[PDB]
Amino acid sequence: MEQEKVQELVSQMTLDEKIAQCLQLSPFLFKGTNKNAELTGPLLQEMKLTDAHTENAGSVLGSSSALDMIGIQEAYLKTNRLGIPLVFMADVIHGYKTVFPIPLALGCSFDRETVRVMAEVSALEATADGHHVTFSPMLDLVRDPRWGRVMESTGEDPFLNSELGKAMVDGYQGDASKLNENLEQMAACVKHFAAYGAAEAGLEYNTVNMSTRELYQNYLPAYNAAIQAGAKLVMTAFNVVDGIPATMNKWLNRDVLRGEMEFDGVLISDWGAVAEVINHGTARNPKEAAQFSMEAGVDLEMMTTCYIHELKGLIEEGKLSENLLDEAVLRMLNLKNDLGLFEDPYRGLRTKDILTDESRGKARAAGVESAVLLENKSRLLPLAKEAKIALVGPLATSPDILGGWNVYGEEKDGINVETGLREVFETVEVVSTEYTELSEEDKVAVKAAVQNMDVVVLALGEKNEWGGEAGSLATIRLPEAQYQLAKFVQTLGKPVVITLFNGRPLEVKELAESSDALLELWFPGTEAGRVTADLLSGASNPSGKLSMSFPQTTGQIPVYYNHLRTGRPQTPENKGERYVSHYLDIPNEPFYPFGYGKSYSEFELKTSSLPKELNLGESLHVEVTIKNISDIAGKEVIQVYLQDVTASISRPVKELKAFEKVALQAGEEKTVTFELTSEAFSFYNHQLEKVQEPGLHRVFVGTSSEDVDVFEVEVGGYVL
Amino acid sequence: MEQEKVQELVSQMTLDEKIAQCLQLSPFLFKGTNKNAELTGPLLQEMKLTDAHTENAGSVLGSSSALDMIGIQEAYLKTNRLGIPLVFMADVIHGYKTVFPIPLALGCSFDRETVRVMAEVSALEATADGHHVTFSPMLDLVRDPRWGRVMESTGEDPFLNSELGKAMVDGYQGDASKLNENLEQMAACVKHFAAYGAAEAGLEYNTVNMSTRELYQNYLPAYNAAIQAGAKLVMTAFNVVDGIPATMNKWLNRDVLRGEMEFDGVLISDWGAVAEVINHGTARNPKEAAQFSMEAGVDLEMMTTCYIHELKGLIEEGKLSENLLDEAVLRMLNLKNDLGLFEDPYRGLDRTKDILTDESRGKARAAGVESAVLLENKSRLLPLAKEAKIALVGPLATSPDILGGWNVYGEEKDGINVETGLREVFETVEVVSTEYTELSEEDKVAVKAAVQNMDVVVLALGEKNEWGGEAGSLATIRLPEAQYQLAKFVQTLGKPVVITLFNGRPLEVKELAESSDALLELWFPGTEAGRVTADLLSGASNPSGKLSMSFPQTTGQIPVYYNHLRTGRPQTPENKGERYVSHYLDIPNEPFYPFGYGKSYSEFELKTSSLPKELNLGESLHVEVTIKNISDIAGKEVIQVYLQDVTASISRPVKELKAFEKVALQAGEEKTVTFELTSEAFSFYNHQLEKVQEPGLHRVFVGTSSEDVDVFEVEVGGYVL
Ligand SMILES: OC[C@H]1O[C@@H](O)[C@H](O)[C@@H](O)[C@@H]1O
Ligand SMILES: OC[C@H]1O[C@@H](O)[C@H](O)[C@@H](O)[C@@H]1O
Ligand SMILES: OC[C@H]1O[C@@H](O)[C@H](O)[C@@H](O)[C@@H]1O
Ligand SMILES: [Mg+2]
Ligand SMILES: [Mg+2]
Repeated sequence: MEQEKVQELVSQMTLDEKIAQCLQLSPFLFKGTNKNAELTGPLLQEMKLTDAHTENAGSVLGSSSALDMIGIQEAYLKTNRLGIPLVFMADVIHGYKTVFPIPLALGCSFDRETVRVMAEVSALEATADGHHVTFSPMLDLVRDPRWGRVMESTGEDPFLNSELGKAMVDGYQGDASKLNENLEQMAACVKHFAAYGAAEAGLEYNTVNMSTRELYQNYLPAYNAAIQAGAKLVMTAFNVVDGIPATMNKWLNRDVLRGEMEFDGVLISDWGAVAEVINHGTARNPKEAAQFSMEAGVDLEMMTTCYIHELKGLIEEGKLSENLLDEAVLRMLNLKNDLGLFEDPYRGLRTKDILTDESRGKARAAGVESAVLLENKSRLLPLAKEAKIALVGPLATSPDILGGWNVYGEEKDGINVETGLREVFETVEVVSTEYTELSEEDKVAVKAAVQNMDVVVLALGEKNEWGGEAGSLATIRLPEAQYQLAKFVQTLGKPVVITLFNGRPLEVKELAESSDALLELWFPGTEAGRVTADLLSGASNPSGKLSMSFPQTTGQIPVYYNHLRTGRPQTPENKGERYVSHYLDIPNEPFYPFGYGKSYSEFELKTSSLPKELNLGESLHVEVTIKNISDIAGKEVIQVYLQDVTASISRPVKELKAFEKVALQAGEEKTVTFELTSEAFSFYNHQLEKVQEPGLHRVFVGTSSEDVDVFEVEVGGYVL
Repeated sequence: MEQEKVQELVSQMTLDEKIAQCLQLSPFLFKGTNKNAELTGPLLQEMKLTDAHTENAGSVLGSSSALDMIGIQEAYLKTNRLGIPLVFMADVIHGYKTVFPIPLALGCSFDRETVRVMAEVSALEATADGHHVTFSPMLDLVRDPRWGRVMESTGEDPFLNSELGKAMVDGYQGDASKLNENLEQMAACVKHFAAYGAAEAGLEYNTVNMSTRELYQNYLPAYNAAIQAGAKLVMTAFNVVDGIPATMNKWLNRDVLRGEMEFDGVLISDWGAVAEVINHGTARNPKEAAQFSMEAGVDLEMMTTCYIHELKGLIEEGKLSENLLDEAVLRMLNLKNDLGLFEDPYRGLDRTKDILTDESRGKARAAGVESAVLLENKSRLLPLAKEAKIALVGPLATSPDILGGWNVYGEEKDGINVETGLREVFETVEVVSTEYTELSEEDKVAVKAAVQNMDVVVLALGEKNEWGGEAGSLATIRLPEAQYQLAKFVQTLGKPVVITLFNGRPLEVKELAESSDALLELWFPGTEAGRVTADLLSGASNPSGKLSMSFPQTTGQIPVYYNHLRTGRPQTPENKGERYVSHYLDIPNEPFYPFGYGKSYSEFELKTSSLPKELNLGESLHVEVTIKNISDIAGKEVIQVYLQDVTASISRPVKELKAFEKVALQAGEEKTVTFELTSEAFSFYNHQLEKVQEPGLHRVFVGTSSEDVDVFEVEVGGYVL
């Protein structure tokens, strides 16, 4: 419908209707719900909610199905005074029913299109089940793998996360101006604003602190790219940002989000994050929490009642302008409009779209794009279809391969490693073991299965509940039984491939040392076993690269490729000296660096002549010719980094600024060109200006952060 | 001499002498030294230095003795156009020749007098050997025990570090206006400005980053307290502060240090820190390093030559005002003047008499017994009867490496090891010494034999000092693994076990506490370690130290500290076991041992007098504490008072230490102490960098650690005093 009819709706709304429009609730607090009606009475009492509240609530979160939504919406509209329909939101994080690889794994794809297709298939399926908005992408920069939520990020690089973030928004929303028409597309909600992934010591919900310059330089960019790409909503974060809970942080949400980033959509609190400003000790009670959160431009409170119980009194007492509320309601109604709910409150409600063969194939291709081959000694992999396999370990038969933040996908639809492998390989013998134990009986069985076979596939992993939200690990290791199992299997004299399943970087040196190959599958989602089989057999050729550094040990954290030089860099020419930046007990380098990944193919790259000089404001075009010098078809991820050698601020040794995954047949050669605009050469200075300084830059072209050729360019002269 | 002549001296110096005055060199680069003269020619040449340079250099660091100094100063004065003497600086960090406990152990003393005595003794001995300045106190807040340099700090509390830092300055300098009169006193140099201990991942020299509010709230106070207490010098830090190396950080050094902190003394670069801004990538060459460093107000370049090879060109070309140079030189000459070096360039110099005396040694012992921390003592194993038969086993049994890191002048041959220490007090001791990093089958047979005979094991475990200090970073804060196996083995021998731990950082000690009956943390006590150990074990001294740094559950809990924020989902005893709260799946949130924790052989009872329920803004809270030793044994308790601001415009720490006093109490004896928490103690830096006091609720915690406390509420409001 048209904007004046919206604007009118705000004017026609009572104060209480407006307040309640600023409330989001779980599906089973509404009448009409097809599930959990036995939780409804106790919780409605606990939250002190009325029919008046629930009949005028803005939004539902976490409906279980199309029937739940239809049911809640049909009933809500029966008794809603103005017929303002409900907006329905869900966690569609890396798939709805067809589960794709976890987002950290998607990061390792280095493949924008894989990311977009994931998001599109997710939207197609979720819209089919009645949801209007997904709480995705998660755009928190992560340098600390203790934190469970690293599984949700695409890793430690702001540029990669910004690029994959846009791919996700594009995937979920298509053309955002047509969301009222493209009812297979849905609204994306960027989270968590801001800097949540810098949680101190990897401890969930823990303190975050960085200078404002680092916030802008490294922590803000991906949120901003997703916003500029059209993301419809933003969610606040649980953490303090410079002492102040993001949720009630006026500078962050008014000056930065709405001011500088020009975001004019709905800001939704994370779960109870409004009431929780009370725990953080920046509000004395719900009245202050509501006041401060509303001043900050938080439009929709998720599952708490500070607003519904306090906004009226604050407005009536003059402590809070009713203009702020009206602005909030307006943003709510606009989102409903943009979604086309005023014409179809059921947004086209499609079962035939859910869990298709086509989608499953796509999730599988996503899996094979995302896995990272870390070791492959003496060409153990790929295996011949007739290698006799002993498949052992806790991930041999576990159905837990879909990953964390899988709210809707079902393990019964998933394909386990045993099933995947039996499809491909004639002889497979399987000994399954527990996640956290290694019994004598186990060892006897393993020995018996390995004696018979020619290769061990040693499938190790985390349970997914050891990560995700409030899944913090102080020590980033598998249970010790898994390392002992790898130590044991290794003594059996047969070649060993470790298929690792997990949601975070782990200490994997003892795994790499005890095996001939190491394949990092993360959690591939619904087609895990097949993803695994194809890669093992060579039907697919591994092509993923690490989007997050694998530390030598827990105590190296944080370690990350784009680091400062320090005043005493360890060089190769001073290594061994005492007074340089180093540790007594481990290398400075991570066990595996950012951008690292092996292939069954072999490539060579060639960078065309670059200019020696460039003007300020001018783009650097980088041309790369790549050839597959092997007999095997494969993909390579070309990466381009830049360093600013000297600057008014100490600048990272390398920053990723472009990348492209290139598919190549045997013998085949392609050419790609990259534009590094002058923005790539820019940075925030001590005064928070985005600036470009004349001076020397190094450009690195290669296939990891360490496998690169270096070139120099002098920037100066005039500005374009 | 008169300010007026100092002034004149500046007008009378050439440009080249003015520049050289801002250079600091090792002794063996000067004519007249009596050690290492064979390094002089190669190094003078590598640094491109000339007679003109060295003959006019401002300063020496690291002279080896009184004779070194006298030789060098004699030669320099003979050839120096205007007779401007050298100022001689050294690292006198926790003692000169009488080695005292490492500063982290001194922090555990929670004892201001102990710290001042340490410094006074240090100053006595060092002035005796010709040194004018000490590069001490080290006032870097630490939360990361991976970092080697935690040994040099007094811990994770800004208030403790501020208090003790003042005590150090007082001890070294006494009356800072009389340093030209009191020649057994010396100039202190606060370091490292600023925030160097926050190095990322405990990696040496590594990136530091925090919001400016946190800089002010937690990282700056101790530097400021020492400066306000009259520290004569300040040294820059190696790290970036908000992206910019501290040494060329104009805001940090001109605006904060000289502006807000009113510091008008000599600002000395850390070692090579001026040239190293080039490595940090904020200066293209020595010319830029020198310019940016002089703009930032660095007066004295330690052992690099940017200023020396570049200041002239910068000044000549108009890139840099000569007035800055004049200002730097004036501060250099003022310091020399304050040290009385224009009247007496040899600063009172035969004083061997004063070095390593018996009285000083007792002082260091007392410091050691003040600083050790008793962590476990199950069923009163300690103190031991003098007739107890002791199996003394481990790498610290006989190691002479007990003086600690940052001991540049102390000699292990004067130190007392644990064996010698114990043989003085206990009649029966059998000793099985083992290596730091190994445990052989042969060792185990030998340990088994010694333990079967004796009544108790004194299992002495520890770090080499080289595993800490500068560029001694450990990713994993653990002893070598052989030592944990030795503890584990020894526990199976059926006899009671005390572990005497010697180290320079918090370590993972849960396996040590679990494998023994008592655990005594000695850190590195210094020259008298053996005796410090014996007196505490035997009960001639009663342990009384408290932890000034949290001991983590495991390496990956780092950073963990008592003065932490609540978060939005604090783990409470009511929500325990719930999934969605701030917690780890694999460890507790609490450190294994918390700040302010320490056991005693005595036992104490505290009661806080009634506190007002309400307070005006600007008003002090007087806190009166009656403490009673209720046991038969004489001892000290450390009373501790913390404050929390329950609600504020910034999320505030759940607790902050605001006062403390160590109280000596004879058996049965009772005392009353009172503390004033001024309104500054209720104040904090707000998002706009204002120090503010906000009306509202506080909690006051009175007790004997950060966790053993009674809690009281006070409402602040109304009007302002
Ligand atoms: O599921 C609702 C929301 O729950 C919160 O606890 C998480 O922080 C969000 O990422 C999530 O979207
Ligand atoms: O030195 C760089 C600095 O610039 C100053 O102008 C600001 O106050 C600081 O907060 C920032 O860290
Ligand atoms: O000895 C001169 C100086 O050496 C530097 O490496 C240290 O950082 C200082 O703390 C010390 O004072
Ligand atoms: Mg530059
Ligand atoms: Mg308050």
